[PDB]
Amino acid sequence: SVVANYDQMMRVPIQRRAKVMSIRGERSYNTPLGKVAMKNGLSDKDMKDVSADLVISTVTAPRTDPAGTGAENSNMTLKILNNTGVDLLINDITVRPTVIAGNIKGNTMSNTYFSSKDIKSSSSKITLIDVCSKFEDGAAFEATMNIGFTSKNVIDIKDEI
Amino acid sequence: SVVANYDQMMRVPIQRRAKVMSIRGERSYNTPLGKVAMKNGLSDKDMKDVSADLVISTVTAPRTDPAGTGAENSNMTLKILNNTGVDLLINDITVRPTVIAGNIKGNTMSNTYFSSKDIKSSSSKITLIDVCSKFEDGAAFEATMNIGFTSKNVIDIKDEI
Amino acid sequence: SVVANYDQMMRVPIQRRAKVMSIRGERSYNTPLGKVAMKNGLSDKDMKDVSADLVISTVTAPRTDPAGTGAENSNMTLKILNNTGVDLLINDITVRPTVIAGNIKGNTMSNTYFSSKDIKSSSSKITLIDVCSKFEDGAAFEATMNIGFTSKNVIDIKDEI
Repeated sequence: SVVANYDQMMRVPIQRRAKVMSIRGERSYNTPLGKVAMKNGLSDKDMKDVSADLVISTVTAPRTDPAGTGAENSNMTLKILNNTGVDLLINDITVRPTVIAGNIKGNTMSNTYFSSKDIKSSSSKITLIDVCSKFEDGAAFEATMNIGFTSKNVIDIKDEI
Repeated sequence: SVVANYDQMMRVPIQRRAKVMSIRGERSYNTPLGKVAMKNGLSDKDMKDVSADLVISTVTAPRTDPAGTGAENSNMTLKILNNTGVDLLINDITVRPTVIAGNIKGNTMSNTYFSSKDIKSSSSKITLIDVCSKFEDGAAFEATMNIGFTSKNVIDIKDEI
Repeated sequence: SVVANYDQMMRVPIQRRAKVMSIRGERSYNTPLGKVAMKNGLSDKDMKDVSADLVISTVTAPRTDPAGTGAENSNMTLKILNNTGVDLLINDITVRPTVIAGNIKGNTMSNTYFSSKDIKSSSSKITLIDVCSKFEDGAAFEATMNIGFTSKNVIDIKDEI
């Protein structure tokens, strides 16, 4: 009996402003589990109108902020609408520098926390994922948030008789 | 000809105390490759009695300590009993902050080394994996050790004639 | 309908010298997608002679250097010849400490940027991947560059009638 599953990494362009990290700009592309779209601060109604199988957005006001955080930290609350027809789980998140116009941005160390919640493949449920990252100081900067997605719909092949 | 394999990320709750990192508490849950159980400092006999397909524990006294380490470093020796019936390999380890009771813990930068050993799916062999991490200072703290597991039992599908 | 893909992590032994990171020594082994070989500064002709399905090398003079980098940064330009017959994409890169002869090396924090380019499974095309990492200071050191590879040849199984 053998097992296999699906994994997918997505680069989310972000901006850090003091305590808040947000998605900058808007991205729309296709992938094995369908069309993906991302854009900051969308409503639980707008997300539903977006023409895509997976829409990632955020809570404009990520109010939620862990106790013990300092000026070097920053938060974000991801909003996910999954209509891919596959259960999704985030297995990893990393904030990395970016290179734009031959210029390095987000040239800083980083570590990140993120809640583990199954991202149900429903059509009316918006799943929220809290993300809290630590950086070198409190300066603003642009960077990329790499989100590793894994599917829970595991393939199991057996050799029966 | 196409190939596919299985990957799985597990969050191990840990505690850092000077030079030693240990698993705090005990976790037991089910996953595609079976029931998983984890608990600090178990004997090579106790692990064998544990009712689970994959038991992760540690060497209470992780004696082994790389030369060149300072007060900011910490070690751990993972003990793994794999009865999942699948060859396993750790492809990644990261120490991240945790959020407990709305409180951030392990709010520190981190980098980790870990040995690459195939984790044989035997029933009497306990595989050991050395882990050495670097942190900002020598202060104690709680955090999460994210271990990425990959299977070596790769699925290969060909279209023969 | 379920989906599954293939992922593979490779440890590349590296050396950091000021602004340049290079592969130290030479590695040759077999893996699900074929034999892999790696060695620093190979020509676009030598790589082609190497007896392997996947050859990773570098641009001896990684000239390309992002603006905004300091003494703590370092660059590398990976050269990849993919003859595995599978489209490859790098989903992750991390620089970690190494342990040699019971000695920790590269005991430093780190963050890395890397371009996202599909690595076509052609036979005459050498794909280049820019990598820029940030470290604690400008000191030289040895370490390991963990490159996570994912395949684009996704397996899709449906239950038709």
